[PDB]
Amino acid sequence: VAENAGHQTSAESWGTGRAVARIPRVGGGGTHRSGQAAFGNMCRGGRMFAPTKTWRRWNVKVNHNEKRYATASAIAASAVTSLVLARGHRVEQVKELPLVVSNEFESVTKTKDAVAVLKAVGAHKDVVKVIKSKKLRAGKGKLRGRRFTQRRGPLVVYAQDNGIVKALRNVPGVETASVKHLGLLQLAPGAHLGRFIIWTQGAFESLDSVYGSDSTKSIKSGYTLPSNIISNTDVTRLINSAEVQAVVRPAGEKTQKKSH
Amino acid sequence: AKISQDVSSSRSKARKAYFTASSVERRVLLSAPLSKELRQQYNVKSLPIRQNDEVLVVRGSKKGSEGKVNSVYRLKFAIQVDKLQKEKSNGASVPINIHPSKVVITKLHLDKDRKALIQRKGGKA
Amino acid sequence: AISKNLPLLNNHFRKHWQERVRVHFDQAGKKASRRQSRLRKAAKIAPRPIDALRPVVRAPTVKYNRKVRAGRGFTLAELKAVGIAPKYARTIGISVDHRRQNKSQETFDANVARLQEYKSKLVIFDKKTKASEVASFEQVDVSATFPVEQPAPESGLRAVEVPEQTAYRTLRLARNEKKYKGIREKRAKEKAEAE
Amino acid sequence: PTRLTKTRKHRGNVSAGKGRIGKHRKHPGGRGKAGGQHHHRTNLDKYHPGYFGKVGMRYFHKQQNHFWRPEINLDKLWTLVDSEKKDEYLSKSSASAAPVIDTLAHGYGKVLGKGRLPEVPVIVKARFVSKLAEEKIRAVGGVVELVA
RNA sequence: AAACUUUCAACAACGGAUCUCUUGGUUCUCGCAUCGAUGAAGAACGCAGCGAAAUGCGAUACGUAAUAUGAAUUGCAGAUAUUCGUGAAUCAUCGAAUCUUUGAACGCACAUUGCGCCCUCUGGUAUUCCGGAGGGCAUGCCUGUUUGAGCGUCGU
RNA sequence: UGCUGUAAAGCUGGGUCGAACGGCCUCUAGUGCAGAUCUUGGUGGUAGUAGCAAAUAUUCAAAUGAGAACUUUGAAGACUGAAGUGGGGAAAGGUUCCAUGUCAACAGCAGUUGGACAUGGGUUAGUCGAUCCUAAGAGAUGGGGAAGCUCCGUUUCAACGUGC
RNA sequence: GGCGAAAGACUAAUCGAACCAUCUAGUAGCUGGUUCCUGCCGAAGUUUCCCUCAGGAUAGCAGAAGCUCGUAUCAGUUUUAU
RNA sequence: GCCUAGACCGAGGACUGCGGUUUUUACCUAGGAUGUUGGCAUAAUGAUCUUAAGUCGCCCGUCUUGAAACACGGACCAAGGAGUCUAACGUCUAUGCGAGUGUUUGGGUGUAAAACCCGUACGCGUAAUGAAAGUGAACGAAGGUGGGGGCCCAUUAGGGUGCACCAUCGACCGAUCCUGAUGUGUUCGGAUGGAUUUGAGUAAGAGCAUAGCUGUUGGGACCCGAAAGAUGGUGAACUAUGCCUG
RNA sequence: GACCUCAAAUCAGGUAGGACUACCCGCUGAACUUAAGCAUAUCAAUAAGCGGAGGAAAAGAAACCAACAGGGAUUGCCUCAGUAGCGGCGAGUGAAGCGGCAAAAGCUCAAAUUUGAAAUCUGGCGUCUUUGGCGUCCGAGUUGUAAUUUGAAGAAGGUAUCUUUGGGCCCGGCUCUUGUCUAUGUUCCUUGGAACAGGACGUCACAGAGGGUGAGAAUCCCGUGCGAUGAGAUGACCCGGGUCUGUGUAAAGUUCCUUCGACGAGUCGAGUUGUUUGGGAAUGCAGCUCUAAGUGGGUGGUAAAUUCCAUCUAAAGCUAAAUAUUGGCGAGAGACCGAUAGCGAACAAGUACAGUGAUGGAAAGAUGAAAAGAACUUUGAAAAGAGAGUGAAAAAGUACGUGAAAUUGUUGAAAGGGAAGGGCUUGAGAUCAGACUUGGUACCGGGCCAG
Ligand SMILES: CN[C@@H]1[C@@H](O)[C@@H](O[C@@H]2[C@@H](O)[C@H](O[C@H]3O[C@H]([C@@H](C)O)[C@@H](O)[C@H](O)[C@H]3N)[C@@H](N)C[C@H]2N)OC[C@]1(C)O
Ligand SMILES: CN[C@@H]1[C@@H](O)[C@@H](O[C@@H]2[C@@H](O)[C@H](O[C@H]3O[C@H]([C@@H](C)O)[C@@H](O)[C@H](O)[C@H]3N)[C@@H](N)C[C@H]2N)OC[C@]1(C)O
Ligand SMILES: CN[C@@H]1[C@@H](O)[C@@H](O[C@@H]2[C@@H](O)[C@H](O[C@H]3O[C@H]([C@@H](C)O)[C@@H](O)[C@H](O)[C@H]3N)[C@@H](N)C[C@H]2N)OC[C@]1(C)O
Ligand SMILES: CN[C@@H]1[C@@H](O)[C@@H](O[C@@H]2[C@@H](O)[C@H](O[C@H]3O[C@H]([C@@H](C)O)[C@@H](O)[C@H](O)[C@H]3N)[C@@H](N)C[C@H]2N)OC[C@]1(C)O
Ligand SMILES: CN[C@@H]1[C@@H](O)[C@@H](O[C@@H]2[C@@H](O)[C@H](O[C@H]3O[C@H]([C@@H](C)O)[C@@H](O)[C@H](O)[C@H]3N)[C@@H](N)C[C@H]2N)OC[C@]1(C)O
Ligand SMILES: CN[C@@H]1[C@@H](O)[C@@H](O[C@@H]2[C@@H](O)[C@H](O[C@H]3O[C@H]([C@@H](C)O)[C@@H](O)[C@H](O)[C@H]3N)[C@@H](N)C[C@H]2N)OC[C@]1(C)O
Ligand SMILES: [NH3+]CCC[NH2+]CCCC[NH2+]CCC[NH3+]
Repeated sequence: VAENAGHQTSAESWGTGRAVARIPRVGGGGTHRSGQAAFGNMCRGGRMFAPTKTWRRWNVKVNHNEKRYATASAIAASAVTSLVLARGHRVEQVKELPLVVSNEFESVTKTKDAVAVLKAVGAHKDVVKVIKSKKLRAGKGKLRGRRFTQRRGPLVVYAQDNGIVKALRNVPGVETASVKHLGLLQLAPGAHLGRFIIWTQGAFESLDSVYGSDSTKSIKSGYTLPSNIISNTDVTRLINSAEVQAVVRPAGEKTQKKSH
Repeated sequence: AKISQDVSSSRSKARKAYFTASSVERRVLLSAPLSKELRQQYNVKSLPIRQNDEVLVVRGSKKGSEGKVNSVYRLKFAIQVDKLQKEKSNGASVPINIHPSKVVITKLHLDKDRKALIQRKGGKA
Repeated sequence: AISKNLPLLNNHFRKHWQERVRVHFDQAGKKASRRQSRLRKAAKIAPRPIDALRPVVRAPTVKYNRKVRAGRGFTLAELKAVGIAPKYARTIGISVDHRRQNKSQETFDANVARLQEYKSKLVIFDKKTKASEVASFEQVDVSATFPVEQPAPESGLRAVEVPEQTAYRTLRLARNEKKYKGIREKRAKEKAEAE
Repeated sequence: PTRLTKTRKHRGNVSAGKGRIGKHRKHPGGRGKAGGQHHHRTNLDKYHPGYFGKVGMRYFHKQQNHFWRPEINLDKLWTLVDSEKKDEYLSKSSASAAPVIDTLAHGYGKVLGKGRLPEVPVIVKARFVSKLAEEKIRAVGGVVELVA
């Protein structure tokens, strides 16, 4: 708010003995404003309580290694069909994830051609989902340059941009990104894992150089992919395994019989 | 999506520029599409509406009415067609204001300036 | 106002500090604008480098002797060793410092070597030069092309030579000698002349 | 965020957690370190002994760079050897070819004597050394070389 | 029992909450350097076919010229105003002008529409008296010109 | 109109209405009112109540008008009683002046009347004033102070005529 | 500061020090208020110090988070002995 | 031991149990209610609203030992209305990396305040202690003793190994006191061995960074509230007093 | 008749003042407040007051920092560092050097005999190709105007003979302003007053930002995106080329040798007083007293004498950039506010109005797509009413979107002996609800209340 808002009066308290509250009041006469209360957060036309300041903290630091952890976790989630479906992407007609497309997609220049490629690779139903999702925003956000809302479409990741970026700008919901610069805001929108990702073959091949492997160092200086604290995540099979079942006791009833 | 930093997507700025537009700017703001016949004749898609043009109303309750423009009432952002009237209960009759984007031009009023404008736009006349 | 076990704080906010708050909301904007300024400045004078060649100097302060860094300009003696007049050196992208001196030999040799490398890579144009030759050169980044290099720490293998006196004792004796130097010479002076 | 604070939970309760009797007021007890010798002595003498008074001599225009002398112990000394050649140096060093460790070049001013060295000769270059540190280096057949 | 009072519902009031918007505000960023004696900022008073204000303008007064453009303006009226055109409307653009009485405000004065002086032209039988038109007369300081002052002082 | 929840609350039937809005996972805050002689706005009981009683005093008839205690005319009865309830001015106001029309608001009843409202009209100087003079006093100027805004000096330490 | 045949009178309904704006959201150990529900636990007005006595700090009493263990040795009680 | 009169309740939901009768892998009163009959479904049945009756029920909020108080605020209604943000911190928790850690001052790059990338320094940590000059952490499986979960050998009892943590006796580094060798710029040096002393130390590192609740200090600082104090201006149309002209 | 000093002129030509407020350079200068009192201290070298600028200002090429193996004009950021220090050593306060970065740029006088030539400059007049050139005459100026030099040097004499060359003009580029030009449905059905809604079939897309149009419009309009193509300015102080003069015994640059090498005074410095600073036997500033020197002078964070060492070179001057910016001008934005909010003001808002004055200072947004703003008849003095009419709607009538509550009228139901209201319980009156199931093929079977 303005630094002087609610403070552009010369009001003084009347004191006590005049049968009114001790809040400061506008002096003078001849106008309806005279004698009215001022300055107080409870007063009409006063200043608000604890006025908002610009030196509030707006940006937040995150450790760079932890941010990279999150990026890798988001990329790994994009290959799990259950997370991609629960994310809300219409990926039921794609045989396998990751969806990798030949590098000629990188050289597509016209929007019509790019949409044809999306239809051929079975990705256009998610685009149609974006088209039929457009709605006027609820509330006062529409007064502030945020008039419409729609779903997120697929993310298309390339290694060389020979016209693919411009061919795909106008398509509603579709986002493009270089494999060199992949970020969480595109990879897990709303903090929800499982973005529908279309890789060109070049980008899919560059992934191993970008993030490294057990036989390739990351181009990222001093960086290695994280390790899990568990190696076999299929706990039920570990429990129902010969090694474990050979030391346990017999199991009781699932529910105890009532005895009294 | 827009790219130029000289272009604003602000709603308030756009509305203020629209409602405070001068008469000269309102002339271009009040453009009407040509019919398919005149579009093939002149190779121009839209022109600013003019007084002695002839129009077909294609939207609203007066859709299908044809007439010659009597006045481009630029102050009211509307045109007035010759016999598209509304008769009051007292017998007097008033024109029906129609926005130019809701009609198609059927016949152009031509002079040197309209012809030069048509040639500028890549058209033929 | 003093209470439970807590560090005693020094928060200096008893003046009208809110009238003097600077929030760098323009950090990204100034980055982009400073970048555009560098771009235009380089395009104006291409293919001449933007940066003058700078010398290599030791850093002062026993905390920073081990380090070497870029200095302000080459000394008059260093340029004299290469045969370049001070007023001419400023027109061919070489920084000059009339204030720095050359007491030792090591830094002098390092900067003479830098000047010779730069002058060997230098190509001056004239009226006889055609635009085909000029267009054949790219705008070199002088700071990157002639970087400041730390002399390496001694590594590898070497024979072990053990003096009879320990290094600790050497340090102790040096300290003692310095500490009593003033009074031992005074005892000497007052004794030799009297005897 | 504000939705997690106890201010939200105190809504509807008269005193906002500040009590009816005590009645949270402006500055009961003073501001800052007020009364450290009078009514806050019972706090300062318990949790901050040594607070009041002067000890030692003044030093006008102290320059911290004069006293720069980071310490490295013997048990950490071999981290300064090139990691690619550490295993080779341990097996091959002798009185004729011993590794040289430039402690000053790595950012250290004095070598201290905590811990145990590998039984391998080493040439240690340092500005300063402790008495025990040099004895342990000389006991594994090495030497300390003073630099400046 | 009515009237009266009280409770509820329905409709009608009183009043302007709620909801929905918004040519406004607020904050951040980016770019730029341009007031005035060549009379500024500000003030007073006027100016339209029909206007009180706001907006604009200055007795050339909701404006003149120029350039661009190309058919309106509009609440009503209206041309000796216009349409294949030196041409409707246009603070669209703007480089030429006009710019009352003032204001740092400058002949003096100012709670006055008060009072001089100078030049050129002009009316009244006029170098003087009375009238009109146009053009001038502030202070501090600098450079220069001209006219001077002082036994301050040189020489003849 | 009902339903769910211990509850904060949530859902639904009917009526009104006219342009946006909600559930779920998260983020965020200028986030929940009965009180503060709280703030602003609105509205009651009191209550058709207190009251509309200083300055001697009004009446008959006619006209007008939809309408007359209150307007106009006539006839009376009165009063101010020249130290006026008469005739003018200074200060202050600023069109209140006059004619015509007009009654929503205002004239603490009324209103056909009005200093109200609307439309027009109206203020003529050689001789009456201002303008000029000086009064107590105010105040420029060579100047002397003061960091300076400015202060001081006017019989003013001055080569001071825009002379006759 | 004025002015006072003097009352602390008068200085624009303001006078034992005018009015106006700003410093200024001046400070208050003092008065008033302090906005949804349910669930569990649950006090103190006592010690020491303080220009301390309507206020603080300090200990006590209370909540929360737990952690190391799993019947070890504990008790606002008795008995025997002293 | 037996006979006999009433009331309230019916939780659970295949079997599994303990017993009993034994006539029998059957039956029971024995790990919680079933059988049968009538009426009704245009309805008795239940719930809410209004009202009558019976019984109980002082006005909320607040300060207080004590309020319905003859204590204070509150005529009524709507809308507004009070622990916030920031700098620097304590504890705890989550997360990343870990003897390190922190990209964001800056540079690179960009789909352009985003996202992505880069490194020198620096901060904090990795060493303490003393006013300071200065000195600076292994006798030993990083020690001995008593406990100690878990693990191991056994076989209940027993033996072994025992991290974290606890009690205790030592050892190492700095300060303090004493002793005082070989030697010397003969006044320095300080070997060595002692002392009911002392440190926010060592004795196989634990930290750095981001975020959250709570607590702390400075800020208008939960909201409203003085009597005052200061700086710069405006008034003698009222009134006080002098003067000038009526 | 000169000169010096001092005057005058409506003398020829100029210049200054005043405004604005965010940032900038100085002067002057509080108190509230904190210290739980209070006087030093703090607030604060802050507010208020005064003088002076610009697009930035200021600062700036060491009388510096240092004590190192040395750095090297100024400014800013990060760090140094809540540290050294200051402080009723209390409350509090508090820099600098180094290091990493942003930006980088360097220089000008005075002090010198041109002395074989005042070589310099304002003005008048004439003239031209006019931000000026040429000619000429006065004037200024020797009490010193040009060339030459600025300590990093440099000068005057020799040098190896080596290296370079100035300006006036024309077209370009770049830079700035500005004109013109641009894809694809308004196809069919349904709802509606209106299609911009839904459904069907499509199209463009380097354009699915935003706005308008009778409801949510990529495809109706303007735009958006992508480029294409003209015009006009401006730049000693940006460069790509031409061009005539190149008066090149002229200017300048380098190396070496010799002799030299001027370097700022009531200033430095000292004492004292006041103020200020982190600056502590005194950090800066200012007043007064004293008052220098020439390997001298300053500084080297504890006063003094003696001896060294280090490092600069004051008392004269100019200078872009990185830095600041609640003002001005032009733009783009937001997890901001949404008419008691947000600026005081979304409106004829610093308006109406108040005060002698300084000053103080509101309230107030929305009919409808379109006035289609209700012709006409009738009752009435009129305002109005009743019919009618317009409209999708008058449950939209310029008392106009929706239209809550307090409070009020009418209608209906009910209750009532000095308050009313509440809880519990049941009766009465009203309302609501359900199993004859989504029942099964006259029977089977089920729901509810009861014996
Ligand atoms: C930068 N703002 C501009 C705004 O000024 C305006 O620009 C007009 C532009 O629309 C006109 O151009 C328009 O009108 C012409 C013609 C009918 O005049 C048409 O031929 C043309 O297609 C159409 N774009 C152009 N002739 C002048 C600009 N100032 O229109 C909007 C805009 C393009 O954004
Ligand atoms: C020492 N210098 C003095 C200088 O001070 C001055 O003297 C004045 C003198 O002129 C004044 O006197 C002057 O000024 C006064 C005026 C002030 O009223 C006049 O009345 C008087 O006539 C006149 N002579 C005298 N009153 C004071 C001296 N210091 O003039 C004379 C002088 C010799 O030059
Ligand atoms: C084992 N007992 C020792 C006890 O003997 C003593 O040791 C001293 C030690 O203090 C002396 O050492 C002392 O003096 C020397 C200086 C002289 O060089 C200093 O360097 C050192 O810092 C200082 N502590 C040492 N020189 C002799 C030992 N016996 O130190 C304390 C102790 C640990 O208790
Ligand atoms: C010189 N005499 C010593 C005597 O002083 C003592 O030595 C102490 C020792 O006990 C202290 O040690 C004590 O305190 C340290 C703590 C401070 O870190 C603990 O770690 C340690 O367990 C504890 N015993 C040690 N800090 C200093 C020695 N002089 O030990 C006994 C003795 C040998 O007689
Ligand atoms: C396994 N070896 C251990 C070694 O690790 C170390 O152990 C310490 C132990 O001594 C410390 O304990 C020590 O210091 C603490 C302290 C609080 O003062 C005291 O209890 C006491 O002085 C002393 N026991 C303990 N706090 C941590 C262990 N790691 O101490 C030596 C040792 C006991 O030999
Ligand atoms: C006819 N009287 C005029 C009139 O212009 C009046 O307008 C109000 C108008 O503001 C109201 O309309 C209102 O609409 C919303 C909502 C609360 O209704 C308000 O928030 C908004 O302020 C206002 N525009 C409208 N409902 C009634 C008219 N008399 O406002 C001023 C006035 C003098 O009273
Ligand atoms: N801003 C405060 C202005 C007044 N100055 C007071 C502080 C001066 C410091 N004095 C400290 C003692 C002297 N060394």
